Amino acid sequence: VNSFSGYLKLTDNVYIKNADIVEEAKKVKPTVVVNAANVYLKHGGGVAGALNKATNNAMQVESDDYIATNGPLKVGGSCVLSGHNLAKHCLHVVGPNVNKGEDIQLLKSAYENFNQHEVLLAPLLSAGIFGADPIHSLRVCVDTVRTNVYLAVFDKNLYDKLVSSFL
Ligand SMILES: O=C(O)[C@]1(F)CN(c2ncnc3[nH]c4cc(F)ccc4c23)C[C@H]1C1CC1
Repeated sequence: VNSFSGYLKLTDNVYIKNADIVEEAKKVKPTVVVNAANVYLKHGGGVAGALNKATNNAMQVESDDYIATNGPLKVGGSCVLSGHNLAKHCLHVVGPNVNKGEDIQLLKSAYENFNQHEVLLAPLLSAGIFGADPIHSLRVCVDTVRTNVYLAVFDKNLYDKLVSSFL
């Protein structure tokens, strides 16, 4: 039993809710919140900009030190950093950005990072400003992630399309 509330169950291990991931994280304080990161951990907009703003820019300060030490992530890769006031940990995962011409097949590799964590609160990778089809992203999620994932979808219209079209 866990503290996630109001989710629709899609499969044995995947759950979905129309929610603001920032508000959901502040209420649940999950062990892991997933950020929709880029390789530079520059959290300017989308999910990343919202999560960072909610940390009063502490996420960005920590991220800049991480990059200065380690260099950029790989597309499809991840790193674990602090969850600040939102979660114990933040798993920064880089899905391909279609608006940068990155290979959509890397979306599966991105979701494989979730399997290193028993339970996660997450957005749909590569959705939103990353330019992928969220229906495709949900399919890859369900077919790749084996651990327990609670997906927060900000847009109510999109949440209903995702549910209604789910096979
Ligand atoms: O970055 C994008 O465009 C997204 F679509 C946004 N979306 C979200 N998902 C769940 N909660 C969200 N709260 C927010 C608050 C904001 F001010 C802006 C975006 C969100 C948001 C996932 C993200 C996709 C991986 C690309």
